[PDB]
Amino acid sequence: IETVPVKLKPGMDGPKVKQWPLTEEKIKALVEICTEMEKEGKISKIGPENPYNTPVFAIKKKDSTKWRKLVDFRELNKRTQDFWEVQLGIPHPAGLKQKKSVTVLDVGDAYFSVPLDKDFRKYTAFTIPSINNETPGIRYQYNVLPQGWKGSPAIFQSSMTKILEPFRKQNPDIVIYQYMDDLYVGSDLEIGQHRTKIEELRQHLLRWGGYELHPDKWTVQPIVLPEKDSWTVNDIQKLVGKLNWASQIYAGIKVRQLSKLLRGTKALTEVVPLTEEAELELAENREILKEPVHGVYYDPSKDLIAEIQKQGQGQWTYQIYQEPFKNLKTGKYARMKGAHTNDVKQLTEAVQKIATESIVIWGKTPKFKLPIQKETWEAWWTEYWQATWIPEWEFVNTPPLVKLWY
Amino acid sequence: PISPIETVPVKLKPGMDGPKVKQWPLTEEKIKALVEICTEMEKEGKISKIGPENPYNTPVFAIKKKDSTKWRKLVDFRELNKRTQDFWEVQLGIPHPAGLKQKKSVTVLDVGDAFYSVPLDKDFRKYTAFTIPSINNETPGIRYQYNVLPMGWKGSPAIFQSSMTKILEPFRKQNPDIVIYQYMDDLYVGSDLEIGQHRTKIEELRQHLLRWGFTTPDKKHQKEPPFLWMGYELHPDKWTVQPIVLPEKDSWTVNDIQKLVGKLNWASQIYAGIKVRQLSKLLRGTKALTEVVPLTEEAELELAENREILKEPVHGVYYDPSKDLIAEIQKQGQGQWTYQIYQEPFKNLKTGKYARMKGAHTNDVKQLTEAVQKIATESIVIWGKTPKFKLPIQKETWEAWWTEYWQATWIPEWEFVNTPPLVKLWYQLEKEPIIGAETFYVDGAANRETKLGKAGYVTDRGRQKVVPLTDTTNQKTELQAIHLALQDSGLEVNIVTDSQYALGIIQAQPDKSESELVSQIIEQLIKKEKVYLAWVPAHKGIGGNEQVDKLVS
DNA sequence: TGCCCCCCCTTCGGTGCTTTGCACCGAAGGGGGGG
Ligand SMILES: Nc1ccn([C@@H]2CS[C@H](COP(=O)(O)OP(=O)(O)OP(=O)(O)O)O2)c(=O)n1
Ligand SMILES: OC[C@H]1O[C@@](CO)(O[C@H]2O[C@H](CO)[C@@H](O)[C@H](O)[C@H]2O)[C@@H](O)[C@@H]1O
Ligand SMILES: [Mg+2]
Repeated sequence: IETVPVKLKPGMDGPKVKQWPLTEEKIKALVEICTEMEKEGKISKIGPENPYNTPVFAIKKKDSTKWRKLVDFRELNKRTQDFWEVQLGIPHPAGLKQKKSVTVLDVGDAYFSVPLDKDFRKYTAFTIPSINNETPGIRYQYNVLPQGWKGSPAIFQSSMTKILEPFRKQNPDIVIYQYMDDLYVGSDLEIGQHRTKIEELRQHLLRWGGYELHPDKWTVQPIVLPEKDSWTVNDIQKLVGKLNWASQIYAGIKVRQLSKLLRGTKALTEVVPLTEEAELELAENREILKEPVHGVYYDPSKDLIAEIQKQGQGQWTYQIYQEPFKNLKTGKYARMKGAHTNDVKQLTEAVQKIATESIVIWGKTPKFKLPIQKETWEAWWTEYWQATWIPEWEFVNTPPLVKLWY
Repeated sequence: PISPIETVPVKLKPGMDGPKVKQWPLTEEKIKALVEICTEMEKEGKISKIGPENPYNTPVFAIKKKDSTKWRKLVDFRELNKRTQDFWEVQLGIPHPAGLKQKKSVTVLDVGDAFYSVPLDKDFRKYTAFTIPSINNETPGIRYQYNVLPMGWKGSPAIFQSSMTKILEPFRKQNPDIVIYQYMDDLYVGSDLEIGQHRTKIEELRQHLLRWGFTTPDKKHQKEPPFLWMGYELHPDKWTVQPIVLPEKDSWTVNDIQKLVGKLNWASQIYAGIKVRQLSKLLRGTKALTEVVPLTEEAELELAENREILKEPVHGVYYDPSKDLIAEIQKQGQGQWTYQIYQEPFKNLKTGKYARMKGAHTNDVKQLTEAVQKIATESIVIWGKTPKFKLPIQKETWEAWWTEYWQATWIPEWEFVNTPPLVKLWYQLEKEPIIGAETFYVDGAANRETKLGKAGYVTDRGRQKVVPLTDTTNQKTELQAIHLALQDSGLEVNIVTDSQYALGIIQAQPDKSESELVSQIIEQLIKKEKVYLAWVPAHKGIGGNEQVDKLVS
């Protein structure tokens, strides 16, 4: 078959990103995986005269118990030409977030039956390290549509439609969405009933070449205010600064008649009685925050942003937005790991969960603002990653002024 | 001889042509050195004569070699390197002897004439044009081009390395229980075969290299311990660094101190407890490498301590993969940490130190976490796994940090070890306001354009103060306002500020800072008994904050 | 009067913030070491 001509964006060069260190077991797996891929002509040994590189690592799903090679093509995807520009992109269906259950299938291997523009292959190089630098790195590049490259779903688009038409034909109320190497397949069938056409969809796929999500319990978590019999100056100061923040989000929240209960230079522990007109202000403000904000709509032409705060005892709050203070979703992630002993694992799992929700809902992952030092994240995150995609992220140091989201 | 391996295709960067540079003068001993090498290089096919049809040029020289009575030929390809395409370098790191296993039989070989045994892409050769001068009198020179990898060209190390990997790969696959450490042209070869079979494998590997054009001179074939390797000495059961000679000087320049610090950092991989904070402080704010710097008293002490450590002989041991790796860290003061990695007690694989200051404001618990991260990365590089940690911090201290600090943080499986000074939080902010403690409302403002400002407070007990400030900033006056509240309050205090900046720093429980002002605040926080610190928004007429904001103007 | 790699310590300059300095970060200068 014929390559599809592919280009970088104008005036950009290919990725040049250093390989990071890997454990013994990940290097062994990469050497087993790449050796076999070399033999099947999917990749080719290259040398140092190719000046491009992209980091490679491996993930092992606990249920699968087998390694999965993951090449971090984030840099390459940013520099690759848009395909919605050429109109080869994958439409998002609004029905997916409606379904009772959604299973994720890794279908990256179907990409390996389509060859890649020979002029583009050099941009796909990667380098396997060696323990104690016993040897120089070993380098490959792809001859086929790579896993993890945003061009592969787009180029393979015409084909997976043909592969899936009978299944969709036969199951009109199951909805299937392709995102990168993944198929998101949702339905309303009973919990163990849904699983079985999952397994049938598999056989139709294994006849050319995660764990059940449940969206209708992706509860939103709004801003709430404490309820008490008696209120300190400090309580009312904390209450006033929290509502003042929230008036950047909601309309007509007012502080004038809680703020003057604090007229005077008063002790933080003095108990100030609530006036009739402060009780009014507060129960009023309590419901403006009761239901969602009026005037906030998704824009597919703009990026999604996600913020997370650590709250403690295994809880993590998050907000997804595109314009500041216009949240499309606010949530609370709760760790179920067990011991409650690992912040980095909890955050890594929270990022996968949030990103998965954005895929199901809007069809793309958000750029994360992560509440962690860069070097703490980079020491550990790959040990807990289980997705075939990797979102954009950046690192922030923002103390809480208010505890808005508790 | 020249390898029959395929050449590596190489390109100039797009738009670029080749270099055009005149040659300079060299001594008579550095023309005979090269002509001996140059008509002999031509005899072996390494270079060929060119003339005026090729318009490119690049100058040439020679330098002495540690091996006495051999010279190293070099061409100054700085211009060509600029116009030559980028490479992805395959040397990702440096092997370390603590990552080696014990082996019954060991050999170390060098490949001779390494670069000159690898051919250069046909179409690129003409860009390597040069000229040989001959004293600069009565002859201009004759022109050659390289047919093999030139020393001084940007692509030569990578194309040699990659070529060597392709040549070795058949042999490694054939003998999987022979470890070959390949660094440039240097080959370490270990096995568990009796020395008989081992030497069979060796000369078999030597013959494989020779069919591909790579000699292994006997001069550099090491057969007996101790082997000289990568700057170390390999004994059967242990390894040493080759001797480290520190400068000793009556008068010191910046550049001398720079040399001294570098030697000590190199020593610190096996000599426990090395410190360089006070010697490196001398380098700050200087402005010439020949500037004489007098050692401070603290630097002399630190130098003398390091000198005592260096007089004592040390050795590392090799890696036993059937035992855990263990990493133990000690605190040295002024943001300095030293560590040891071992498997059996008092038998170090290696040592090291961590002493970077990350951030304007930090504490010992964060820096301990950074040391742990640096050790974890180094262990992955050398041994492919992370170690069990032994740390001088209590479980309670750590647990109070990751509950009170708002960023995700972690450290792996660790056991407390009592080696004072222990790492500890130096104060903790109260989660709730303190009954009976005075309430200070603080504020500071500066004038953007003037440099002038004020810091002050008012109090629920009627106390109030305003101090003038000169040559300051907005953020400084806010820090200053908190400084005064702490200075004038008792052992327990409640503080309300409108600076999220100041709250941000202090809520992170810093114990050191590059700021003298923040340092002064830290010493006051450490002397207090309880402190609650609260924020309110500015300019919303809030009781307390409004009155002090009123007062600062 | 050269090349490539790793490390540490210091300086400098670009980025973004409901900023007007400040904190962060990557690159580049010096040094060590390897070939
Ligand atoms: N100062 C240096 C040292 C080494 N090199 C490179 C790194 S590896 C390669 C080795 O060159 P050669 O083997 O031909 O000469 P050697 O000095 O090693 O002796 P022999 O091995 O006896 O042939 O030269 C360099 O470019 N600059
Ligand atoms: O974690 C950031 C760190 O990772 C690298 C890869 O080594 O960059 C990756 O992550 C970035 C943040 O989303 C992407 O912008 C980038 O394209 C991707 O390779 C480093 O470059 C970066 O320092
Ligand atoms: Mg040699």
